[PDB]
Amino acid sequence: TELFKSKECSLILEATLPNLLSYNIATPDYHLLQKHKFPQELSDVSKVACTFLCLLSNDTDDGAGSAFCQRIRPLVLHKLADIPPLTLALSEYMENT
Amino acid sequence: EKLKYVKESEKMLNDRLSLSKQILDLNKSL
Amino acid sequence: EKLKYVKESEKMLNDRLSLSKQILDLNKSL
Amino acid sequence: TQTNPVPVTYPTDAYIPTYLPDDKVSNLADLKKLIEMDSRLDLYLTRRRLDTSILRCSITIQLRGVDGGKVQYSPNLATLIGMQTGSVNDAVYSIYKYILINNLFVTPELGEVKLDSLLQKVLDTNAAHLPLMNVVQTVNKLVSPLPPIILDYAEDTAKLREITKLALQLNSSAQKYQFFHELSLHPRETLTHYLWSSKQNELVLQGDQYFNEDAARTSDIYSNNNNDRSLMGNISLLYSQGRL
Amino acid sequence: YNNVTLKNLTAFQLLSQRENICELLNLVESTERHNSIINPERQRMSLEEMKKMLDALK
Repeated sequence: TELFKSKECSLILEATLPNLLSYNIATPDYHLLQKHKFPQELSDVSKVACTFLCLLSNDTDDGAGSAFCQRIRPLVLHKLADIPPLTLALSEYMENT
Repeated sequence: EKLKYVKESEKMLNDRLSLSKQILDLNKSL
Repeated sequence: EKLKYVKESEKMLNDRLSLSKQILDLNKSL
Repeated sequence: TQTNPVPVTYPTDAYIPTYLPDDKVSNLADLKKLIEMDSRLDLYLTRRRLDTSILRCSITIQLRGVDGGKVQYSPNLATLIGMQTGSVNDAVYSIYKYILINNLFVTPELGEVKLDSLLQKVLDTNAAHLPLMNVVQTVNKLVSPLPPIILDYAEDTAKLREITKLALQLNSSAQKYQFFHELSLHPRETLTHYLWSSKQNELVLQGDQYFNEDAARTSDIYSNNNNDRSLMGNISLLYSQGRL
Repeated sequence: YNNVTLKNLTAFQLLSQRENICELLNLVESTERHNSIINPERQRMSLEEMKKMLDALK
């Protein structure tokens, strides 16, 4: 609650932490496919972000934690379609939705 | 509005998949 | 964009209602 | 960009002094407020910049609009998705969400899926377990392009550089203030410090004058300079180390 | 000139330390380094810019 209390501390994490999953990782681009006319790995901070977000998904009883963890799923779901090592990781979060 | 677009588009996509799973029924009886 | 998603969303709603009409065709094809 | 910041030659936002007396200045607090105002505004701008994306012959004509915005689907994958010819990333997301709906991972345990009827039909495989990596690799094979027509029969950097230069001039003026203030309070043990340290720095600057070109090709280092004593006394040591 | 040496640091400190003692005896002028940085016409031009910003912001 103290972390997700502020209007600017609980709001930077809505934008950075889904973006930190595919940090420095060769995602399958589509600019080439629009202009013709998979990574098999992760990074060093992707593991840490997946760990933090799986630990943040354990906030039960619908306090302030799962209120964040439900509003990040439609954006992380696009990141799981690109990187298959985000299927083994982000496991307890996916079980907690 | 960003939430109320996605929470209807995902239900539309779920319905688009369930309709294909129901079209599975209409090609077993033929 | 506060206009634009709404400019999408009702449109998608119409498609759902239009698909409901196709559901009515499924209530009339059998 | 890189994974580490880029080292650069010119300075970047040197400090503001804090030891000036506020009974006379009463302005560094206001500049401080302006600086954290700029940092807050820049925080907002950077967050929004990140979040803004978050015989009979045939006719064959390769058109202008051979474009990968709408790419053709194989009919098995068209039946699995439902859409006719949408896109490639839409196809990958639809396949992955179908897999996520049918609860096929595990109730590598999450790599291996449970192969069902339609998905084995669209992949032409017959395994029970097969990892998701190869499943989404096959999507690249299962998609074919759209068919053509066939008919048969700045200034901000310089501005920040100027502000940095001006803050350095502020630091210079504040240090020149603080010297005369500390000499004004107790003058004895700063003048003794001056007479010591100026002498020591003169000796340090005059520690290098006998290593020139024509001051070493001549003979006025080795002969008769027992007044100096520094070199030509190492020769009892340097021969004993074998250097010569 | 991008790097510094022991001679450069010692010469810089000795120069800046002898410039400070020569202001007590007043055997150096240093009016140019004073007035080129004060520049009172530049000061009143900047205050006129602040006054015009007060007018444009009100």
